[PDB]
Amino acid sequence: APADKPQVLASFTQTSASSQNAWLAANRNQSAWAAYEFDWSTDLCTQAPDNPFGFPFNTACARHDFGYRNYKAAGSFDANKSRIDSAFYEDMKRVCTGYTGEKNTACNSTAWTYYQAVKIFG
Repeated sequence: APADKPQVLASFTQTSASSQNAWLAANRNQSAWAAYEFDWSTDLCTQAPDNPFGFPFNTACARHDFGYRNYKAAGSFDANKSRIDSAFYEDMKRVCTGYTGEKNTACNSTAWTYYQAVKIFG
Protein backbone atom coordinates (compact mmCIF):
# COMPACT_ATOMS: atom_id res chain seq x y z
CA ALA A 1 0.00 0.00 0.00
CA PRO A 2 1.11 3.61 -0.31
CA ALA A 3 3.62 4.95 2.24
CA ASP A 4 1.12 7.38 3.79
CA LYS A 5 -1.55 4.77 4.58
CA PRO A 6 -1.04 5.03 8.37
CA GLN A 7 -1.51 8.82 8.19
CA VAL A 8 -4.57 8.50 5.94
CA LEU A 9 -6.10 5.99 8.37
CA ALA A 10 -5.45 8.38 11.29
CA SER A 11 -7.03 11.25 9.32
CA PHE A 12 -10.23 9.22 8.76
CA THR A 13 -10.53 8.32 12.44
CA GLN A 14 -10.40 11.58 14.44
CA THR A 15 -13.35 12.91 16.50
CA SER A 16 -13.58 16.13 14.46
CA ALA A 17 -16.31 16.94 11.98
CA SER A 18 -13.61 17.41 9.31
CA SER A 19 -12.35 13.81 9.83
CA GLN A 20 -15.89 12.48 9.52
CA ASN A 21 -16.48 14.60 6.38
CA ALA A 22 -13.27 13.35 4.81
CA TRP A 23 -14.28 9.77 5.57
CA LEU A 24 -17.80 10.23 4.23
CA ALA A 25 -16.43 11.45 0.90
CA ALA A 26 -14.06 8.45 0.73
CA ASN A 27 -16.90 6.10 1.63
CA ARG A 28 -18.87 7.42 -1.37
CA ASN A 29 -15.77 7.03 -3.56
CA GLN A 30 -14.20 3.83 -2.18
CA SER A 31 -12.76 2.87 -5.58
CA ALA A 32 -10.70 6.09 -5.60
CA TRP A 33 -8.97 4.67 -2.50
CA ALA A 34 -8.34 1.20 -3.95
CA ALA A 35 -4.55 1.68 -3.71
CA TYR A 36 -4.86 1.63 0.10
CA GLU A 37 -6.67 -1.71 0.32
CA PHE A 38 -8.77 -0.60 3.28
CA ASP A 39 -11.35 -2.98 4.76
CA TRP A 40 -14.64 -1.25 3.78
CA SER A 41 -16.88 -3.92 5.29
CA THR A 42 -19.51 -2.90 7.86
CA ASP A 43 -22.56 -4.34 9.65
CA LEU A 44 -23.83 -0.76 10.10
CA CYS A 45 -25.66 -0.73 13.47
CA THR A 46 -26.96 -4.32 13.36
CA GLN A 47 -24.73 -5.37 16.26
CA ALA A 48 -25.58 -2.30 18.34
CA PRO A 49 -28.21 -1.95 21.14
CA ASP A 50 -31.85 -1.08 20.48
CA ASN A 51 -32.72 2.26 18.83
CA PRO A 52 -36.44 2.69 19.73
CA PHE A 53 -36.80 6.14 18.21
CA GLY A 54 -34.96 5.27 15.01
CA PHE A 55 -32.24 7.91 14.95
CA PRO A 56 -30.10 7.62 11.77
CA PHE A 57 -26.85 6.31 13.30
CA ASN A 58 -25.87 3.95 10.45
CA THR A 59 -23.05 6.16 9.11
CA ALA A 60 -21.73 6.65 12.65
CA CYS A 61 -21.64 2.87 13.01
CA ALA A 62 -20.02 2.43 9.57
CA ARG A 63 -17.10 4.75 10.39
CA HIS A 64 -16.66 2.97 13.74
CA ASP A 65 -16.49 -0.41 11.93
CA PHE A 66 -13.94 1.09 9.57
CA GLY A 67 -11.80 2.25 12.48
CA TYR A 68 -11.96 -1.08 14.32
CA ARG A 69 -11.39 -3.33 11.31
CA ASN A 70 -8.52 -1.37 9.82
CA TYR A 71 -6.64 -0.80 13.07
CA LYS A 72 -7.02 -4.48 13.87
CA ALA A 73 -5.63 -5.22 10.39
CA ALA A 74 -2.66 -2.97 11.16
CA GLY A 75 -2.09 -4.77 14.46
CA SER A 76 -2.43 -1.58 16.52
CA PHE A 77 -6.00 -1.82 17.81
CA ASP A 78 -5.55 -1.48 21.61
CA ALA A 79 -3.89 1.95 21.44
CA ASN A 80 -6.49 3.41 19.06
CA LYS A 81 -9.68 1.86 20.45
CA SER A 82 -10.43 4.79 22.76
CA ARG A 83 -10.31 7.44 20.04
CA ILE A 84 -12.38 5.32 17.64
CA ASP A 85 -15.03 4.82 20.33
CA SER A 86 -14.97 8.55 21.08
CA ALA A 87 -15.26 9.48 17.39
CA PHE A 88 -18.29 7.15 17.19
CA TYR A 89 -19.90 9.04 20.12
CA GLU A 90 -19.15 12.42 18.48
CA ASP A 91 -20.62 11.28 15.14
CA MET A 92 -23.81 10.24 16.90
CA LYS A 93 -24.00 13.51 18.86
CA ARG A 94 -23.73 15.45 15.58
CA VAL A 95 -26.92 13.64 14.49
CA CYS A 96 -28.63 14.64 17.74
CA THR A 97 -28.01 18.40 17.32
CA GLY A 98 -30.66 18.31 14.61
CA TYR A 99 -33.32 17.70 17.28
CA THR A 100 -34.68 19.87 20.11
CA GLY A 101 -36.43 19.26 23.39
CA GLU A 102 -37.24 15.70 24.42
CA LYS A 103 -35.99 14.28 21.13
CA ASN A 104 -32.62 15.89 21.58
CA THR A 105 -32.36 14.34 25.06
CA ALA A 106 -33.59 10.93 23.82
CA CYS A 107 -31.12 11.08 20.93
CA ASN A 108 -28.19 11.88 23.23
CA SER A 109 -29.30 9.11 25.61
CA THR A 110 -29.29 6.54 22.77
CA ALA A 111 -25.90 7.82 21.55
CA TRP A 112 -24.57 7.35 25.09
CA THR A 113 -25.97 3.81 25.30
CA TYR A 114 -24.37 2.88 21.98
CA TYR A 115 -21.06 4.35 23.12
CA GLN A 116 -21.18 2.55 26.48
CA ALA A 117 -21.91 -0.78 24.77
CA VAL A 118 -18.56 -0.60 22.93
CA LYS A 119 -16.67 1.07 25.81
CA ILE A 120 -17.43 -2.01 27.93
CA PHE A 121 -14.90 -3.99 25.88
CA GLY A 122 -12.01 -1.80 26.96
